[PDB]
Amino acid sequence: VSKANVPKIDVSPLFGDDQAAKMRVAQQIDAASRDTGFFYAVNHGINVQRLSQKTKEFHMSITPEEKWDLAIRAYNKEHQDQVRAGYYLSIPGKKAVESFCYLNPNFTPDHPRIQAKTPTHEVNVWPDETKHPGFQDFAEQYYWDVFGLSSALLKGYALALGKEENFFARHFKPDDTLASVVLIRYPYLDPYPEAAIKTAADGTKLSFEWHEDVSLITVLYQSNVQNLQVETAAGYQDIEADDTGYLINCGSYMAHLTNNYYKAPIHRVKWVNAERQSLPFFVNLGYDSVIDPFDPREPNGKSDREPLSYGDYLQNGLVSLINKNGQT
Ligand SMILES: CC(C)[C@@H](OC(=O)[C@H](CS)NC(=O)CCC[C@H](N)C(=O)O)C(=O)O
Ligand SMILES: [Fe+2]
Repeated sequence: VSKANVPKIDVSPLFGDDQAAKMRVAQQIDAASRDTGFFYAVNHGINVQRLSQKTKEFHMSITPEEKWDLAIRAYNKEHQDQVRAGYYLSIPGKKAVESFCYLNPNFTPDHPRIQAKTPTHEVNVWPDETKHPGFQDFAEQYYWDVFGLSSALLKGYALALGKEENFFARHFKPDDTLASVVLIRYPYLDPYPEAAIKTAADGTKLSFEWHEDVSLITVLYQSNVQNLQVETAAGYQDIEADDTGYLINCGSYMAHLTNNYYKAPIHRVKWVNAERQSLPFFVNLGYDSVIDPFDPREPNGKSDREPLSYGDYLQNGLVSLINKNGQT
């Protein structure tokens, strides 16, 4: 299997005020988005070793009792409000992966969207503080650290498409973003049950099948164990691991807005028998955010696609992904 072209881009100028330097970064983002659709953001400023250590401390100490008590509705019928946020249990002998998802920390009981019971907005659930000291505070601060990197990346994507730097970022706000963090644990298992291993049409053993992301962009930290593959014209190629950077790609909302100039790359997760972490941040806008679709390949920039509100896109996208590739 050939290695996919995944450039490392120094995104540090996107946090500053050197406009020329920002345009040179935007060009790199444009090139990577038009090629394989993936790049590693380096010089991003986030302490990813600490993220990995705090996540490991949580995954390895949470107990079965706590998992039921934090479980989403798919695993625990008592928790009807938990569609997105909470614990996603493994099923020994059948399903290896397990994870913990949380949303905007500003979705509190008094938030207007929580009061209106608007779909896709939920109040986060957390384990007991005495059992996981400092975890909630760490995780909430991580959300804001990765939100800040994502705002900087969105300035780069906007400039890359010929827009002003706040084109996307003006719709990505702390008070209403639907962005989520998922702390995924992929375990080492001896024996590794065959029921938890899927097989692609090309014979590749997988943990998660081909898909496009449900996001504007996806900002991912993963352990140093190679696992992702991206479909290109030359076939599926391996994305090398880099546990010092963030792997960035576009989701189908970006493909919609750009009339597929920046496609949402199709990718999948190979089966690897290794204890590792996959920690995505899905950059989602607000429920009512609507960006008018355009086409940077057309002289007048017009598109034959209709505006789609982010909330509608997200609710239906998450359900469709579960229908296609299974409840995680
Ligand atoms: C490919 C990486 C990102 C990861 O997959 C994933 O995270 C997969 C495919 S992108 N994503 C999802 O299942 C969507 C989770 C959405 C989250 N519950 C939310 O409510 O916002 C993996 O399996 O390692
Ligand atoms: Fe994905």
